[PDB]
Amino acid sequence: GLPLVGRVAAGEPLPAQWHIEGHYQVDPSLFKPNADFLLRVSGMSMKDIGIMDGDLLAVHKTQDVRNGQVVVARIDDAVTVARLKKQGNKVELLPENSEFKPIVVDLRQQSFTIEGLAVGVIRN
Amino acid sequence: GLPLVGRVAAGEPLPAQWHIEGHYQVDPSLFKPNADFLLRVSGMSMKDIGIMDGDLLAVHKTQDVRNGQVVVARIDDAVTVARLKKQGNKVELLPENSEFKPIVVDLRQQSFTIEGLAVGVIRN
Repeated sequence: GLPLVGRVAAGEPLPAQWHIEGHYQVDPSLFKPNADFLLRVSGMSMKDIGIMDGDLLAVHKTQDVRNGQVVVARIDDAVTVARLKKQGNKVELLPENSEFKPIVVDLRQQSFTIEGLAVGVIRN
Repeated sequence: GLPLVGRVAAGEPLPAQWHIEGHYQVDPSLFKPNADFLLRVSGMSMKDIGIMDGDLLAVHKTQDVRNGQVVVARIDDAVTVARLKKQGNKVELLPENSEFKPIVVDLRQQSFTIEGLAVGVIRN
């Protein structure tokens, strides 16, 4: 149905090499854009918009996203989910939780890859 | 497929004549116990546990749910979702948001229906 391929950090980016863990029979269409894969969230950085550690994050595999959206970003194979805010060569990955702080990423100091766009949560 | 039968208030119990509004292709087996139907959440009373306004709440239909669990209950024909705590003929419906107050129900005073157990969330 829809494949689970690993985790993503809702806090300090954790490293991870994704591979199919399981399959959830869920109409990928329920999400807009359609959901391509799932990631087990780990952390409470995004708890204010309802994303909880342990939740499955539905993601649409894309490479272009606009500010204010919420994406799954990888840095040195360390993945994290947060609200984007690119400006010049600097990229801010903002959280949804007061106890946490943003995470600036310099495009000319390190490699930055957008893994996808957050299009919905699943919690069972 | 999973049937959406209407709204549920994550706050003050709201009036709702449940009726099959749609079907979501989502294995009922993904939740434990199996989900029998969905509800549209309305309000922020259960925000502290990730249940946000607009969220689809999975529900297993049963009358017998125990203290501490999140239930879907009906009072004066209006439905709500909250944490359960029943002692004798006094039932408390607790929220998950400091901004809201708990609801008290005296079983000698009125009819009290437990629609089902909340067992999941889908956000799309």
